[PDB]
Amino acid sequence: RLPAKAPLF
Amino acid sequence: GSHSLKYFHTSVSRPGRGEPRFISVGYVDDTQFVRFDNDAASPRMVPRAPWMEQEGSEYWDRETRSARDTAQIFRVNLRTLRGYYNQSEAGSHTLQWMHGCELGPDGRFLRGYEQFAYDGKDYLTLNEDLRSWTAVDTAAQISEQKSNDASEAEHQRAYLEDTCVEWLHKYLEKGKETLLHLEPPKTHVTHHPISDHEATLRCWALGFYPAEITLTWQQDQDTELVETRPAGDGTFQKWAAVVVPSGEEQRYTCHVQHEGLPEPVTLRW
Amino acid sequence: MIQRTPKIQVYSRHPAENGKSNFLNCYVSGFHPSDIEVDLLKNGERIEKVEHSDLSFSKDWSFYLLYYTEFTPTEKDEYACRVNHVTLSQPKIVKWDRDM
Repeated sequence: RLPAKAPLF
Repeated sequence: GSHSLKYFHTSVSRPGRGEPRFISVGYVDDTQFVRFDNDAASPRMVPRAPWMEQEGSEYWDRETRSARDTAQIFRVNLRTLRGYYNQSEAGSHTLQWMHGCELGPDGRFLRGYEQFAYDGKDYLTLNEDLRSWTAVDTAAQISEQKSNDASEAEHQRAYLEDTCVEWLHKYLEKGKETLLHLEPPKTHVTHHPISDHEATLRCWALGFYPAEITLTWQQDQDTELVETRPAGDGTFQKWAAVVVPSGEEQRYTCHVQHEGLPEPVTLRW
Repeated sequence: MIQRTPKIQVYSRHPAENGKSNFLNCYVSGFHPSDIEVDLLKNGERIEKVEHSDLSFSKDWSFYLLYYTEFTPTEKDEYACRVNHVTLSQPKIVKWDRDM
């Protein structure tokens, strides 16, 4: 499945 | 053989139009099975493979929430990186994300990866140990330090080593009738004389799955290869050509290596 | 900013045979940024209902897309692909060669 979120840069 | 679960995300900023376009595609080996595209009234994750259409509404609701969260984060990130590099808002910019995990022949975890790019160049790269991030540009190190403080490598490593593997196995089970089926290539050699002195021999490989293949010309000169291309039905195509003196055509053989072949194949015109 | 010019391939899903049903393909790859224009041509006129795959990209971050439609090859009809990109000074035409 997709990761829940992506990191904020 | 080996298997993999890979996702590719693309976000492209629209300078004066508000929200950026966000597209996400998911792959199992060389087969696409899902898609999320925010160019819609109420964007959702949809199936792109027939073995995914029995999946329940709870699966699609959560992937949609994860995709929407990711797209919001990417939109903020485009705004921040434009500040980092002192870029004007006159232009449109791109932020891409690729990550995946791959199994070995034994079915267990072999490797994972994760990488970020801004306008087509490496912005942030997860190191092969899945334990630290690396940034090339000086500005990118601002994001690297944010992620080192937040222990982002530890969250990403947990996804790749446990979650990605557990769901890759589930997809291989749901679609094994067509995902575990090897399609060997159909191969034949053609001949078209350029002139009285020379002729072209072209070695064809058609309708094979997966995409990985090798075509080699060998003499009992330079070879022209083409990029492996999609046929449109899930198989791939490729050919390799060489210019040979007329009368000596039988001297050259073509060697074809593919995972669907019981043994490599040798061809003569 | 990195800009990459597109590779173009025009080809049929099956080996070409006059009078037999087939699929015309235009494969664009290795281009950057993602925004692109692609049209399939029949005797110079644009084919109406061409579909395309979902955007995705290669290991080197460059994008690829497949445009396709049903067609019927004949000895006299010529098919082509029309691609325009920021890297191009003018749209490029690639003719379909059934032997490639």
